[PDB]
Amino acid sequence: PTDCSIVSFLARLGCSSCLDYFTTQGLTTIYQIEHYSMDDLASLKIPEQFRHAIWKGILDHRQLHEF
Repeated sequence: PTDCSIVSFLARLGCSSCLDYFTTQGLTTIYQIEHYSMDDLASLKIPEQFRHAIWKGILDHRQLHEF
């Protein structure tokens, strides 16, 4: 089943270790992080080095599809 949730997005960026933090927070969809910024992502317990890695892939997703 093709889905746009956060799980598939992390694989695309060669990442799959920060998914657990999203699960324990109640966030399981890319739509939940569409407007979140780098500073807002910090509250999610993710290190700062991962704020630019995950956030960067989210910007490109917007360019491909028009909201």
